[PDB]
Amino acid sequence: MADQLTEEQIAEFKEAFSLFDKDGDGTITTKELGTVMRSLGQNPTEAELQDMINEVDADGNGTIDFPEFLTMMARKMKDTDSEEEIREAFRVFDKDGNGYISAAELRHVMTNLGEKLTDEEVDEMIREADIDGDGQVNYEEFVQMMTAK
Amino acid sequence: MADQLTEEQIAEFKEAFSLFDKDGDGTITTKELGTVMRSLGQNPTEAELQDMINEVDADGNGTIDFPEFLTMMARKMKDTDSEEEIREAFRVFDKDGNGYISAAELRHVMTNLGEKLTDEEVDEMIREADIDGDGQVNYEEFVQMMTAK
Amino acid sequence: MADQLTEEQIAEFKEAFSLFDKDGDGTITTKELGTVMRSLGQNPTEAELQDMINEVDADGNGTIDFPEFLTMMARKMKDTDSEEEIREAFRVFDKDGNGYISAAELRHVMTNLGEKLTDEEVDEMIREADIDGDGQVNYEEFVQMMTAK
Amino acid sequence: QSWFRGCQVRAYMRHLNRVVTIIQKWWRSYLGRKFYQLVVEAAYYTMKMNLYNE
Repeated sequence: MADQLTEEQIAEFKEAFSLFDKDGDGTITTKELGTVMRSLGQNPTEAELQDMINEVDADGNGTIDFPEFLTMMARKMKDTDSEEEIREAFRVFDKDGNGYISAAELRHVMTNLGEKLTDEEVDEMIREADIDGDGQVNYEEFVQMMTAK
Repeated sequence: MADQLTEEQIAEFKEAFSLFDKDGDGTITTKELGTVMRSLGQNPTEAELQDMINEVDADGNGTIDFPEFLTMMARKMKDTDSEEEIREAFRVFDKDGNGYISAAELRHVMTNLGEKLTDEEVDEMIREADIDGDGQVNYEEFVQMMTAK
Repeated sequence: MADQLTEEQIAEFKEAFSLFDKDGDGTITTKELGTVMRSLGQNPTEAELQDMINEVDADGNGTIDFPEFLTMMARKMKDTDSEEEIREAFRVFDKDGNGYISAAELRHVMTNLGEKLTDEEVDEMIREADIDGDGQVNYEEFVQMMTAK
Repeated sequence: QSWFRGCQVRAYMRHLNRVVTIIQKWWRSYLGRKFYQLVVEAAYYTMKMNLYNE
């Protein structure tokens, strides 16, 4: 499952694995690498984070090695991270359908539903979602910015 | 009396309750509640669903909290509807009991008897039960599909 | 492997093995050994001195006898000072790589990177890179300046 | 009608439950996208300096 990444990603991940190579033997901690798992073209939940932090840790000494590092980073590229299906997703709570949900309603929508969030991951969300900055989540520009990395 | 539920219940019973439950504080309304109760692996008749709202919502104000919602699925476990039970009932709208209800006898009974439907919901009913076609209500496969919660 | 050098090398590096030998175990200490090196045309690192003492030091105290001095002279032959690669060492400290380095920019390296020189050695290599001796490293001068034997 | 409305709202409400997991997956990435780059600079400089040392 290490082959699903791109070759440029593989080189930058040689770099990145060496970056967290606090062990030196060719293994890097998975929890601190958890932030790496969210950046390069990946969109994981905290549940998906922890699953691929612990499950893909095949060597299992808490610090995952480079082939399994590339294995880790490619598991997320399987999930259906599409752009319009999630605009439909917000319309379940954006009964207006204009592309706007209130900040309290959004904190509602994710501290409670599906993969329930942590509040430290919700304040950042209201901030990065209310790009307009009016106490009101603009989930459309929110789409445009999460589709970016 | 939020104690008659089991933990297997309580977990998903919040999770679906949380689909409409504001900011994780534990509160929704009552029609909202009726929408929640039908998708908790359960099958509420509106009469029982309202008898509880009588005894949980002591004044019937319409605002229901998470301990109150567990209080509700507590009796929902008592009056839970099984598989064969709905299997024999479709044999009743079939006045002659030939095995399947006729075309619009189904329209006529569900729209004026019991917890009445509407003609559009009766057409949805045909889509779900009348798997035979337009006017032969197959309740065996209907019970098969509903029991697949 | 105390039989590496040839007769010319043995004679040339034996009477220089001498000029700084003061401990006198038939051996020489570490820094006296580096001085023996550096007066013999070749210019070893502080790290090469130890890497090539320890490998051949049958004693482990950092003193090397003349038979092992043969091995370490021959390895320093193999480590013959590559002229262009120090010049290359200068184009990446001076990230532009134009040919000229200020004393401060290169001293920022000789105090944070590699075998951090003492400020006396740094000042004297300023005077030796900048033949005028004012604080402007001309390493296209420094290199062939050090090539002089 | 209890069972029928049960299943009929079950479809919609499972749809909603998948909705919000859909939202959460593609949100929770952006928060670590910055802390990753911080370490990227902090340790790519470490390797630049390792080359600087060698």
